[PDB]
Amino acid sequence: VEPVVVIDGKGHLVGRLASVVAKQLLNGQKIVVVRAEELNISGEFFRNKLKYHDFLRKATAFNKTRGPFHFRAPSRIFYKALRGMVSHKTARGKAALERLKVFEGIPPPYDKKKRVVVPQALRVLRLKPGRKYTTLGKLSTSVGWKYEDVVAKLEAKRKVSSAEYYAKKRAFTKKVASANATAAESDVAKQLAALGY
Amino acid sequence: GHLGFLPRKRAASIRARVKAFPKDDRSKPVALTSFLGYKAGMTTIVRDLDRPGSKFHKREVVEAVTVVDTPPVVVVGVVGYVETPRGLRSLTTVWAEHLSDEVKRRFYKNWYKSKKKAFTKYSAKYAQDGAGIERELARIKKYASVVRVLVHTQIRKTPLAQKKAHLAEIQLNGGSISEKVDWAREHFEKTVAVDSVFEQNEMIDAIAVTKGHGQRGYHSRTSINHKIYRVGKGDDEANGATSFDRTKKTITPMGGFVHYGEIKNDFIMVKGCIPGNRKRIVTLRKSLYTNTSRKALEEVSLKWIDTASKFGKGRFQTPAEKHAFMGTLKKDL
RNA sequence: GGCAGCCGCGAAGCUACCAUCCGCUGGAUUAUGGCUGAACGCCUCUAAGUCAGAAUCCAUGCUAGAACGCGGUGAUUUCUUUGCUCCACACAAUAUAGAUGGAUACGAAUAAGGCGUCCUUGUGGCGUCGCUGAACCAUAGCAGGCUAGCAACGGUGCACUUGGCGGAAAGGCCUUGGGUGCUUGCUGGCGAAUUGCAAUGUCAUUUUGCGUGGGGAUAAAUCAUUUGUAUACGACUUAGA
RNA sequence: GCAGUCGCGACAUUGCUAUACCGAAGCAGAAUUCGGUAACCCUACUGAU
RNA sequence: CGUGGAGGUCAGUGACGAAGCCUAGACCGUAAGGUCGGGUCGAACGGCCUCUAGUGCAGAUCUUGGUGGUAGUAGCAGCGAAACCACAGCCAAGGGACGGGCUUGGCAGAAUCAGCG
RNA sequence: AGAACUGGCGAUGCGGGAUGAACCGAACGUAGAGUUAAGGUGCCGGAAUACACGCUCAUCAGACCAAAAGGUGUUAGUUCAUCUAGACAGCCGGACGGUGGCCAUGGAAGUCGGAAUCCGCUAAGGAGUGUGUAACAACUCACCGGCCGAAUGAACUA
RNA sequence: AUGGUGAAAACCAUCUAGUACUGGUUCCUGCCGAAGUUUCCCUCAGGAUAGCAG
RNA sequence: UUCACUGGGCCAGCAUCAGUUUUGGUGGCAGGAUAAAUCCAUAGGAAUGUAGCUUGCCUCGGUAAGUAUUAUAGCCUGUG
Repeated sequence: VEPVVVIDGKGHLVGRLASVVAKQLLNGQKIVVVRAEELNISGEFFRNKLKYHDFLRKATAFNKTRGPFHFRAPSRIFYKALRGMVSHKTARGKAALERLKVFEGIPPPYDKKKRVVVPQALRVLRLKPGRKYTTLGKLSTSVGWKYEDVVAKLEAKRKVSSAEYYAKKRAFTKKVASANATAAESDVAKQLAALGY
Repeated sequence: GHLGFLPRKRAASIRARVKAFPKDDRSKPVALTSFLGYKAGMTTIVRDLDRPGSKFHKREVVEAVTVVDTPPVVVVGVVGYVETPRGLRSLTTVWAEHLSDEVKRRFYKNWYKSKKKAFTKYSAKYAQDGAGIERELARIKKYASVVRVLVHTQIRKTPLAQKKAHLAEIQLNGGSISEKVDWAREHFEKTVAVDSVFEQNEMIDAIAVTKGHGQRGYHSRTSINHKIYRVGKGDDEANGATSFDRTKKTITPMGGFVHYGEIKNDFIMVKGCIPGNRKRIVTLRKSLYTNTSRKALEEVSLKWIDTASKFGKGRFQTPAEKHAFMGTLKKDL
């Protein structure tokens, strides 16, 4: 439906988002995930930390260096989670993995384009009210994400003048709506109303 | 050995590079974060011990110190580093345009055959009304608030056979990065002396590359908590003098340093044996953390500096001593 | 002692509890002690929140630095027979993890939110919206032709032209003034056929080379010797128009 | 272990046969104790092209 | 289905080329195999109805002969082996008994010299 | 460990079970269309992130036998009771005289102990459930009296 | 075992291709196709015998 | 011997056909307690008590508790 789909990770569920993005990749739809650091995972923060540490200590007994690498960035964590749902080591899987891009926050030029969300992967819609949840950004900064401060700083910087862009767009839309309203009641408008436009 | 110092692979380069810089405050004035020098041997020092509550309080002590030749360091450019979610990135670099034959030789591996065309067209942007440098400076002002200045040493002044200068980045601790870049503008093409930054008794750390022992050794190493004893300058008469001995002699020992030239220029004397052998380039960082220990806060009053010959076993301290003791010789008469 | 050693000293290597200098500070914490607190109309360190803190964890620092991660900068061959670099023009190859209009831009919450209006300018009053994007521009002309008028002087493509914004992967946008096509906003004058009842019936981009024209630069690296701050061969590190 | 007291009979029941940090113990101080945080070969190895 | 020889036949094929061989060429058949397209070859060979067998190979630590890595290595700038070899060298887990090529994961960076740990 | 009968293996392909000869279905010519067994319908993985009724935060749950029992975890049932003559709880008041019963005795008066657990009044008070003082003193729970409001407490099953 | 050889651990030609328990057992296609045990000779040795399959 | 037509080769479409098979639209039938519902009518019953009446009562005549089986709402049962 769209050559590239920008998915906002804020308020989403890691597992559902990874599953849907992997399915779209296998179906041939290019997807770019933004605001990864704002992603959320069900369960308590302590439980998430324990389940991260038990896997980190599981790296490899034979050779720690040759074992897995513990990527601390939330974007890399999401990428690993998605890869866990994809048939890696195959040509099709490798080709599909090239259609996915994950960046913290909203780096340009994606910041200037519309970003969609997946309703079936929202925490607000999937988690019962009052239940504890874990923040991917907090999990990453607890395990060694040393870029949390800069991410928040530049996201706030963007929202500064994003508010101004929205104000200008709102003023333009209000002017256009007023112009259309004063143009209403005409013969063409009444005829279009009969046909449903 | 300790696993922290492994693996035992050879150092990437002989010129060790500083991996961390002191924390900066947005209110203090401009000040350099580090300096560079070349280890011109070592010597022995004797000084009083005014440390209170010590077993040898008010007594005299003897120790070994390392002398590092630190000639004036000339700036050649300034670089801005932007923070991102992927680390620091060099946004812009602007040079003084007055690049010396030493830096040209450093850039050219076989200078003796190179046409020496480096930095010819770029010189046009500076040798006219320009305003491109001003635009770049305004870009830096608006953008990242962390700035580093590129400098190089006057290797020609140093008595070394290398003849090739080395580039080094030094951070500035001045707040209001607009002021930092303004200071860089006025100090472009300028040379800074040793006494500008450091002061006597200051606590610092040093980084160098250890001597190879056959692989054995030949790795970058950092020694922290070293106290500066003296900052001698070529124009300062009797750099090796003290309050007590006040002998009008230079730190250069009889016959000079072994495997090194007779230093007669700017130098620094610090506590301990900084890693690296003779003629090895080292860097000195200014105490990334402001330690308030009595060891750092205490001052030292030099009593006398050893100047006897190092090759063999020193017979006397100064040339005047040997001939005075001898009286007359067939070599003379 | 001109042949092979001893005596005493003896640098420089070899090289040391036989010596010499040095050996980090900030958070999240569990245990634990308390705060507010119903469940259980009283209590309670805990269930919602919350204070401090462990040889615990992460950070600062230190060492290496993905040769398959990245940014900026100097030089970028006047002869690799005008050679080389950037653009416009014309032909091929090269293929495409796969357009067949538009990736259409506030932020926060979801036991809440927007849009319009007003003054009391706020956690303020009034109306209304959603209940999916089944959404908004644009969608008529040979895959979009050759031409005449009407009403507006707006819309849109062209190279331009004045300025600012955007450093996170800025490499894109808004506009200020004119010219030049179309303008299906409205009404007309002609070609369409034969591909025969259809064969994606072909119009997109990634790069390269042979050629023309218009701008620009016109230098380096390795080996040899030398050198040492290195040694196990390689490597590494210096110098001589 | 056997036996007994309490249609199968659950606990009681009698006969013989390292350092560091926490709460406490009658912790005056020091010291001590108890319970918790728990201390001619593959893969090679390493230097290096 | 295929081969050596033999009995009768095709009044068989064949120096204008028969066997054998090669043939990243085309056919026939489920198959042993048969046929044809193209290159060397040079004097013999096939179908049909029957008899006969020293009649069909993938191994037997098989026999005869030859050729590979080891190896341009040990060894005595040059000459120059032998032993060995179903096939190669990253690991965790389960296989309810054996995991080295089974399964699920992490990952693997060409090639290449040295000190033995 | 021993008698004995039936089904797989043996001599056995195929679907699912991460994988396992003994687990469930199914037993076999070369092909096309359609419908299924067992097992599945979030991705690897072909199929609903189907609908409906409830339970669980597990601090390595759950997708796989020693443990009877405990948890001021949670959520439903059975038996007793008290209830607008006042359900539990909350706040205030009485909570007695004989008596300081007898004894071990410098003191055990209700609380270091033994035998008893005596009688009178009531609305109810144990020779006292504890705190505590050298004993007395003072508070007191359980028993009752005044304000608030209605279902509550106990014993079991699951 | 027979016949010869040399000598300070034997060898040479025949019976001898001499006495079981390892190893090996070669082209294709179609149909049928089990068994792993009953019986006493008791069995330890070995066949006989019965069933299945023609 | 000039070219054309036809049979002959590689891939499909159109219309209707025979076999297997998947998924929609619509009509007519017999059975239920001759479906039960729903609806219409009649006599009663009740409150989670509608109209109206009474006693406190703040918000001007405003609300709680009584009464009141249908009045300025409706519900249930039995019956046709």
